[PDB]
Amino acid sequence: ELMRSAVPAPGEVPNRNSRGQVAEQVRAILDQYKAKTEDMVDDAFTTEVVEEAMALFGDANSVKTAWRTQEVLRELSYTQLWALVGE
Amino acid sequence: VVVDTGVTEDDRLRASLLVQMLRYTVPFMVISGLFWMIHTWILD
Amino acid sequence: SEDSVEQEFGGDYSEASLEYIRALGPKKGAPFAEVDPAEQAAALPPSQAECEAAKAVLENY
Amino acid sequence: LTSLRGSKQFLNSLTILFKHQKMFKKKTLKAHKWHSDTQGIFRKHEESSLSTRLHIQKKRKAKKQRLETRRQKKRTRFFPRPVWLRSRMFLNFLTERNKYYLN
Amino acid sequence: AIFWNKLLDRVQYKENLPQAGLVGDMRISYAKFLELLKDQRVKRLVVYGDMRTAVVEVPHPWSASVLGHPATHPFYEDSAHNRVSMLRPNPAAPEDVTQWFCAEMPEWDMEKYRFYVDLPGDFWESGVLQRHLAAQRAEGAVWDPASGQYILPYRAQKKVFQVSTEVQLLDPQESWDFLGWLLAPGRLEFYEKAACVAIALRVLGIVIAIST
Amino acid sequence: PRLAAVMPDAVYALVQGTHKLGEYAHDLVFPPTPEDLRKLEQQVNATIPREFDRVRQRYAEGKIANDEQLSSELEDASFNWYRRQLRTSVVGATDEELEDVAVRKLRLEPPALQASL
Amino acid sequence: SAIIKSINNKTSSEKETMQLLLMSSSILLHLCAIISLVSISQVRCFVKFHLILLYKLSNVYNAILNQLSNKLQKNLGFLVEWSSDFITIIPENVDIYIWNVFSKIYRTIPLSFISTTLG
Amino acid sequence: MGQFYSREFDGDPYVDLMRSLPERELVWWAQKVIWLAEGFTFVDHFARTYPRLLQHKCQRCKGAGVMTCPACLGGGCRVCGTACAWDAESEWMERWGEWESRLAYYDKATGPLMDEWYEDVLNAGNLEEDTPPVEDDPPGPEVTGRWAEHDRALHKDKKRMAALMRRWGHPYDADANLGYQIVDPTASMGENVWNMAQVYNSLPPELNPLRTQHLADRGGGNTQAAVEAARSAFDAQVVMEAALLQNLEAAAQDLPKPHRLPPTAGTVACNECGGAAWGYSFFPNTAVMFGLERPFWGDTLARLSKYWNPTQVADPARTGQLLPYGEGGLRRLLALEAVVGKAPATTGRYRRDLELLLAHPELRDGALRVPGGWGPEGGLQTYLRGQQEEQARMQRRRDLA
Amino acid sequence: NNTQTNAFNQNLWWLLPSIPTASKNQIALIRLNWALNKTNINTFTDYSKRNNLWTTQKLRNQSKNNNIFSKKIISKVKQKKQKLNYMTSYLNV
Ligand SMILES: [Zn+2]
Ligand SMILES: [Zn+2]
Repeated sequence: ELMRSAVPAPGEVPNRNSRGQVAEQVRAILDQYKAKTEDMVDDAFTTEVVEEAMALFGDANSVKTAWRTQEVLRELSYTQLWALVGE
Repeated sequence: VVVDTGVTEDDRLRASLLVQMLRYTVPFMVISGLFWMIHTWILD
Repeated sequence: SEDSVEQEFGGDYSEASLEYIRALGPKKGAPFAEVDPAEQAAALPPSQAECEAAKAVLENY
Repeated sequence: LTSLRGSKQFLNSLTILFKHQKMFKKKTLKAHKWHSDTQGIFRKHEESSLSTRLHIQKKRKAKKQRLETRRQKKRTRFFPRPVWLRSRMFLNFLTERNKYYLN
Repeated sequence: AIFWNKLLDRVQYKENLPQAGLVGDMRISYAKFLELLKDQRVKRLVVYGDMRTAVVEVPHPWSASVLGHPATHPFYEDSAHNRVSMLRPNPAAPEDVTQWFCAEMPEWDMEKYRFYVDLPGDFWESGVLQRHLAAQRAEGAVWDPASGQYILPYRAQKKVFQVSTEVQLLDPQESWDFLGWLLAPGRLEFYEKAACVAIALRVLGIVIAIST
Repeated sequence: PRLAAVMPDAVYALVQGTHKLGEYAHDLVFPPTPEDLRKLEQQVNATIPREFDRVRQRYAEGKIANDEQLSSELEDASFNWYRRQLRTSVVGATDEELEDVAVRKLRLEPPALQASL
Repeated sequence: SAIIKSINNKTSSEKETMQLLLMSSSILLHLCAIISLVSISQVRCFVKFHLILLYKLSNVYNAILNQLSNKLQKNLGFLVEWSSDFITIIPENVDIYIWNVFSKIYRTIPLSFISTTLG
Repeated sequence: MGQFYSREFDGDPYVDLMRSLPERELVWWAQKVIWLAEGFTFVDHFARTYPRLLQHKCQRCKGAGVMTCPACLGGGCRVCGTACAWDAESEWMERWGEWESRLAYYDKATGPLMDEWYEDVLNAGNLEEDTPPVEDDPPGPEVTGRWAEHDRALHKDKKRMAALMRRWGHPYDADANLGYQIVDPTASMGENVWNMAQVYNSLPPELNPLRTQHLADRGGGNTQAAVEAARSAFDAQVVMEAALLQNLEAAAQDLPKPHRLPPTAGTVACNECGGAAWGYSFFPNTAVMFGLERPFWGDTLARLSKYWNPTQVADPARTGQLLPYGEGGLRRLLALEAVVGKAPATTGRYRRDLELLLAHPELRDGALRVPGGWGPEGGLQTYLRGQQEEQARMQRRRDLA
Repeated sequence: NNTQTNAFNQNLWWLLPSIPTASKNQIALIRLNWALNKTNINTFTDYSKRNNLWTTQKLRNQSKNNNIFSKKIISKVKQKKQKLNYMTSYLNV
């Protein structure tokens, strides 16, 4: 844990959506629209409604004051450069 | 760290004159070209 | 005691839903275009106590 | 006394709703390394009912995947809105609007 | 996308001014901002093009550390669904919870106020930001030869409610005002209607000309 | 019509066409490999998820489709991979409980450095 | 003031030359900008349209107010122009009026310049 | 449309040709209007671009308009500005609560679900029920387990839904949220405004005067006055946000900011200028025209490096000064700060709360969602008081029988 | 709507239903604009990709009711990863 970077990665920053974007998501999902038993991967829940459970109570839609996190957080600042150089 | 620097063009008001003329004259050409395209390149 | 919500509901539910409902606002007010009890309470003038007390101070005057 | 205080009765944690109503895949458990030891510090050092729900989910989607249903399509919402979801949303909007009084 | 996503924020730069954490008259004073800076409550400083205006970003006090306060959204939970907390009781100064040590929360999980501030005209030549940068970046790991091991000292860890500052300066040349004015929605709709009528009249003229 | 939709398509087409012309410029000057095409074959094969290998074998043995039955076969494979990834996001993977999810999304563990070399 | 202070301070009758140079350069810059602007055809269309609009509106105002004025004394289309060239609709006495006013305004520049510079 | 026929188009070789073809006439009209649009564009580009040449900046503040009060950088200073409305850190979550409440009304992020819920409770005559689910049943009471309590609370949801619907109806009727279909983002902002300014829809209920126009009496006299005195502060804050955003847009480029705000709690006004930091001058500002505005990083580096490193050329050998500069040198020269170090003094107001968060670990579970705040009247202490008072109240209720 | 680009539009604003009148009129208009912005509907347009990725299912359904294998399956998982990103905490996209 000594030689870890403290600047995470351009990648491991998960998305976080603003209010307009959760509205866009809620619209685009509300109007989104032999086999037998024990062939299922045991993830056979209803696809549609758990998506709304996500959109209204999910982590990537849970900070009310996220403006644009992926962009402004996937760039490096001045301090992050000073820290990269020192390693 | 390998540091690299430009050529820094010592004159400064002779390095900048023609590019500034272009910065001032090109928007007129862009506007005229856009409008010319729509209003002649279609309804010839 | 025995205030509003356990008069209307009361035996409508267990004691669990009592607390459950109690934690969502006083009754229904200005956020809902209503006229809150505390704001309306000023819209009433004093009672007849005012009346004959001020009449008594008038007689003393 | 009924005012803005909140309570544990509103399930404000989606993992609970999901692991109780929608997520029934059971895991192969092993030893952990991070856990909440004494002083409540995260440091380094019911199943049968969900099985029933697993099986009934498999049966239900097996029924509605081979085109045997009142409507018709492997995938579409059937307007039998789980009021559990409609409930949470109402509680949230209500507390957010009722934050008016906390002054 | 790697191209488009960039180019688009050059033309559309006025849409990306912060509109989420700023509500009304959200100014702070230069002394209040300086005080917040000295005691490590500012998460991100965003100095703008002219270098005479800044947007301070300050997390909500309960969203700063990883304390399991029941006001933070339950992002991180145990199996028994209890939020996790990362306190450490400061063996040097116990009996006072505010001097304990705790980890800081990922920046993409903080709720943040975005305050406005005018900088004075001698902000850079006074050296406040340089003093702060130097103070916070001049402490790191160490090797202890007395006990022969690597060591992160206490004065290099964050107490409760403290974060690490990220200074980010914007480029004035990254604005592209001419195109943002040229491709405004009103001008877009005018262009579209004009082109529609143009193609209409061209095809109608050729229809009546072949009809001769 | 609707320039807001035309411009992104315009730039996408531009860069994709340039990529195609560059591929052509590279396949004529430097002719293609005869057998490392199998290297790339298998190394684009290896990352295909398990939920698709069920049709891969169904792609080998004749009974694939006419052209339409696969285009409704791999759909449900895509969808079960989708819901599986959703469950890995929320409730975690198969060998990972909630404590380990909190560990992973808090970025608590470092990448193993001793095991690296 | 900072402007004039600088050109006075940094660079035998030299400051007056620098100041005259500055004022001439500035006036010429503004005039060159305006002439270069109106040298574009569509801008001429723009100004022609605005001229016919203001002419018609002035005509309306004139009729109304002159009529009410001699009433108080009693007390005590668009396309024919918009599709035709500019000079055939405007008389020449108008431009002669403009020119006479200009001439009368600026006809005292030489004497003022000479008196100013020479003590 | 044959407009070149009437009387007075004769004598033009091209117009009489246009008489014979209507398409030529129509494309002539189209071109005529497009040329005017082009001219308008040329002119308004010129008019928004030329003023940037004439803008000059006060050289002492560098266009800031405001200088530093050093007396505060190290009951206080009385020269430097009036503290702003947000310097009060103990008023932060309260103001945020009021503002997020007001913002909850305007919100339409959950517009579609609210709409179809209103359309479900509206008629209740559709009832195109599909196939009901295979219903589970909860583990009965007397089984104390967190999973069991979760299940029982999950099964007690429909009756409580009807109960709250009784107590608080659909928000579309209580007008607590914006109306049913006032706006949707696919019409015209022209239409969307008109619908917004129909009947005081631009405000929430708590400030709307229609709610209060019926009752105003001898008692307080505040029912129609203390709501107008709140509407005013509302509009003032909205205008301040507009102004601050215009300033941010002017500073995103390198332009001078248009709104010159008064100083604040750490700065004084520039004396050289009035505090007005710039202006138009009729003289072309050669540095902007020739693109020489910004100072070439190395030059600023040299300047700052020679300003932070003063020199002492005199030596205390001859000059009888062995003390450094300053006052009270003789008195100038008379615990665990080397390990943990300093104690942060900006956040004592939360100490108490943290202690409580340690005395009751159960408050750390995801089922509880406290509003938030610090004082005894906010957040965790509210829930604690509620819990303790209700347990004592109903335990004493057990004492009656 | 036909005067969106010019400044003349300003005179329209004064025609709909301690300090003077024009002041409070202007402030009412400002509050109207701020309120209209605060409704979180501005980003939704017909031509997004966030709207094209969840509407391909319905259009595919109604249209069918009206090295290739690798390309097809990888296009499927590409669109699925896009939905994973625009949906919740995906890790590299
Ligand atoms: Zn001061
Ligand atoms: Zn000044």
